[PDB]
Amino acid sequence: RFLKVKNWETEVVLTDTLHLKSTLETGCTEYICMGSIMHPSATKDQLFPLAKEFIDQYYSSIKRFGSKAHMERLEEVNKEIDTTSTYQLKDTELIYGAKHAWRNASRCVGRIQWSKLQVFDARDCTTAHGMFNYICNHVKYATNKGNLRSAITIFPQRTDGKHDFRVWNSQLIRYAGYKQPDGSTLGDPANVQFTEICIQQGWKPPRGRFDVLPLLLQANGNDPELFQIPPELVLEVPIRHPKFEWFKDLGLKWYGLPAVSNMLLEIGGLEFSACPFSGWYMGTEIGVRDYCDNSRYNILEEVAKKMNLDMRKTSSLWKDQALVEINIAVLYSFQSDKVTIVDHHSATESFIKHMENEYRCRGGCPADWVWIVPPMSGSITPVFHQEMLNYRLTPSFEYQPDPWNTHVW
Amino acid sequence: CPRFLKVKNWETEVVLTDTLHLKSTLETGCTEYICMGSIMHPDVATKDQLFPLAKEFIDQYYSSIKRFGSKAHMERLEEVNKEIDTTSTYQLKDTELIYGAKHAWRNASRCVGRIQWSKLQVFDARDCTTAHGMFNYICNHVKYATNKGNLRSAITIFPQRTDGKHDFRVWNSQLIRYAGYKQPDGSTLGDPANVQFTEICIQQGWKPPRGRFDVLPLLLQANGNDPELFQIPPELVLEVPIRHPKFEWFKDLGLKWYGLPAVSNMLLEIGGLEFSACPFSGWYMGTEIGVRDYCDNSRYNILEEVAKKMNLDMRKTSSLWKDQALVEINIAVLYSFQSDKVTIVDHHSATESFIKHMENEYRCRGGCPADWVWIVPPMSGSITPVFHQEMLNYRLTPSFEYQPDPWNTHVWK
Ligand code: HEM
Ligand code: HEM
Ligand SMILES: Cc1cc(N)nc(CCc2cc(CC[C@@H]3CCCN3C)cc(F)c2F)c1
Ligand SMILES: Cc1cc(N)nc(CCc2cc(CC[C@@H]3CCCN3C)cc(F)c2F)c1
Ligand SMILES: C[C@H](O)[C@H](O)[C@H]1CNc2nc(N)[nH]c(=O)c2N1
Ligand SMILES: C[C@H](O)[C@H](O)[C@H]1CNc2nc(N)[nH]c(=O)c2N1
Ligand SMILES: [Zn+2]
Repeated sequence: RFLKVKNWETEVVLTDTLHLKSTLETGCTEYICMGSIMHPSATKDQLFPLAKEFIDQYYSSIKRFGSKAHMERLEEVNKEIDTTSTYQLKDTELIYGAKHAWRNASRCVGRIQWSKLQVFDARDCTTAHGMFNYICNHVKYATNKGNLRSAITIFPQRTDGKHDFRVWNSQLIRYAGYKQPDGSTLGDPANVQFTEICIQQGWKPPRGRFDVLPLLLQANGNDPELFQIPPELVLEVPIRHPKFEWFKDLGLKWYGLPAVSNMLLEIGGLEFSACPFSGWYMGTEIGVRDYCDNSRYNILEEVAKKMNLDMRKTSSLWKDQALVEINIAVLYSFQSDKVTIVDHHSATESFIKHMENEYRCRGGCPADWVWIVPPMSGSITPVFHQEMLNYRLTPSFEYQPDPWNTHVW
Repeated sequence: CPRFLKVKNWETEVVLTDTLHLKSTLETGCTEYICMGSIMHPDVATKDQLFPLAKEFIDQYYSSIKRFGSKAHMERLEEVNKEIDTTSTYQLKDTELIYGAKHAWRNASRCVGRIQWSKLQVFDARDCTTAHGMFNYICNHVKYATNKGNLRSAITIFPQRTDGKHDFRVWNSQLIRYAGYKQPDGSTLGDPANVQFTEICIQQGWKPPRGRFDVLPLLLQANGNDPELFQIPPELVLEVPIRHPKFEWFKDLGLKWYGLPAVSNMLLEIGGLEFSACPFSGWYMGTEIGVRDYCDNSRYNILEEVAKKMNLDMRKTSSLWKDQALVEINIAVLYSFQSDKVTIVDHHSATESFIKHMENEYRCRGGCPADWVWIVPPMSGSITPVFHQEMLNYRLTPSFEYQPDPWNTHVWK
């Protein structure tokens, strides 16, 4: 049936028909909603219908459904799965599928950009050195001297599960984290464990507060290998405040390129377990989560110190004051260094415009409210007031298990 | 459905195990293929529908008092069954009414204040017959709950629905709200959210002061009759002028708010009985006023004026002038309430209390249904502990439910 979503601020009512096309589960039932669970719970016979559905929507997207080219592709794909237990996507299908996995990512507020995506085909890669070369070209292309460009690099698909290509880093660029003897943590505490895998594999840690981690790349199921991204390819921004001149003395920096490297791209039943993709940051990703999560850099006390705020009672909102100033600094710093960044007001507004577009031309837009609403100032952004329907469309980005939990050395 | 469901807290790594969801009774709106968790809203019971609903409730009540299967339990079941047989309804005992109201709060997945659920004063108003009598009961509620600023949570329960043509309803959505007036030029005076109800009040005879913070009259419907207007005695309406501890100019904005949040449009369901008039009240979390009431665009919408008095760059959104003003508005609200010794809770203490409450409920009860979309405060979400807490949402009974607006269904006499 048709379903209606309403924006309680504007009273706009959009009508969703696109959800009728889903078949993957969401995790919910009629009796329990799992909307805030972060991760709720092939063969030749599983593969062809998935392939058929994907080929069908591709040829339907270029408005040649049931065409001769369409019909031959179906048989081409049928014979190929038959004789080989898998198949290979055409270039056009690879690009279509990657853009549409982004389009369908319900947790991404940046999707108004979905059709501007540079797709790098790396399916001829065979070694970790080749992966490193492909990844360096990606980073260079996407960074573009601060004029960031969305990109994805796609390595060979899964075959038997024993020859997987994996980027073991969860993101291409991250800072190391170190367990200090006295119990505290230097660097990024989220990466203490991965840093120790790199140390244990031979990485010489500078043991600073913002050490860019090496790449750890696994090709064709082999043991992973370490590589250092050339530093001139790693663009970084010293964080300073437009009014508080003491802010630069905090010694804070961050990298310009957000690039998720641990997800699985599924297209037509094929699984690409190494598909690093990147865009540009929304300021709150750095200013709220990375810097102010209690389990991340956790800088709120320090900033509130220099601001000389009353920190004895929570109801002074000293944390909320320091939070806003930290996020002002991040936006100001990136903009002053001409590095692409978007504030959560502009991003959410664009996302509302995007939803409007997708409802008109596509009949819906899957969206996960829990993730779309920014982690600060929620209700002064328009998405807070926007009812959203969440559902799973394919091609898609999915989570997969960490490689250090399954790999036999 | 699986017997054990696990939720995780991603900041602390604490994993909790839920079995209470097996007792889920109503529908969420979600399916296996679509989640409706951000949808705001996703003729009486017959004898056959009523029997199992009542037994379910009575069994639960007698379990809670460690008398399950007792002689009193079997006798109460038999008496209730006979009453439904001969009268097609039944009456709750005072103990059962109190238990059911506290558990509807305890079950309210959208409420972050539930650590308090067992301290709820219940006023049995099932003997009320007229709107005047409703007015008396509501005044006593307001006075009791306000307590000169040392607020006490309370509920007043009017007679249950019979055939649906004799409903008791409070037409007000909340007991205390400010009027809103649409102007000929399209601007709005007062609270724009309340323009429709205000128009109804004026139509029913209310003389409007046409100010910015005019307390609305009560519009009260007894036994399905036409509703009648009453003015709450102003000495019973505690209000707080908003000032800022640092910014001397903040009081010059002329802002104030009422002290008592009292929801009066919900339906209380106990044992299949429907209490269509059950006003309940607690105390405010500051963000309800400082973020939503004051800074929602379609509400009082003061961010602009505060930012100007703060002399902020309002040309670029990336200056975060909105965020900066929003914080100071919420600082003023908490400061003004604490200075006047009116109970209020900030969003940091409320969410910490809720996490502790949720853990205890998981321990002692096997779960705690919670609606993350509502539990996370509307500002500074991720620096509160609920942001990082996975929650399962499901509908237990007794429950508070939404119901149609009474002007949309009432048959005028
Ligand atoms: C171009 C600018 C982009 C912006 C501003 C943006 C913004 C965001 C933000 C703020 C999140 C939440 C991330 C978190 O809290 O961990 C997110 C999630 C996500 N984004 Fe985008 N993004 C962009 C580009 C892209 C691209 C190019 C892709 C894929 C080709 C993508 C796919 C995703 C996915 C799959 C998620 C969910 C990841 C997860 O569930 O962990 N995004 N995005
Ligand atoms: C005693 C202190 C209390 C606090 C701090 C508190 C806090 C809150 C807050 C912040 C909300 C969200 C309101 C909104 O965003 O519109 C809420 C909702 C709710 N509360 Fe509580 N509350 C309290 C007492 C109560 C009581 C006494 C009851 C019932 C006996 C109750 C039942 C509910 C219900 C049913 C909702 C959902 C309302 C809806 O869906 O519109 N609360 N509470
Ligand atoms: C393409 C794109 C654009 C954009 N603007 N942002 C992103 C996300 C970037 C990102 C994510 C994470 C993981 C956060 C984990 C995952 C689940 C819980 N959370 C703690 C770590 C990072 F270092 C990072 F940069 C991607
Ligand atoms: C017992 C209790 C304690 C507490 N702390 N808060 C509350 C809520 C109080 C409350 C609710 C509403 C409804 C807001 C509507 C409903 C959905 C959309 N929203 C615009 C308006 C109010 F004026 C009000 F005071 C109740
Ligand atoms: C428990 C909850 O699902 C978890 O904290 C989510 C909440 N919303 C989020 N939203 C975004 N964008 N990113 C996140 O990591 C999270 N974390
Ligand atoms: C669309 C969305 O569901 C709606 O704006 C909700 C979001 N969460 C909320 N949370 C609370 N506490 N109160 C609300 O009114 C809302 N509104
Ligand atoms: Zn759901």
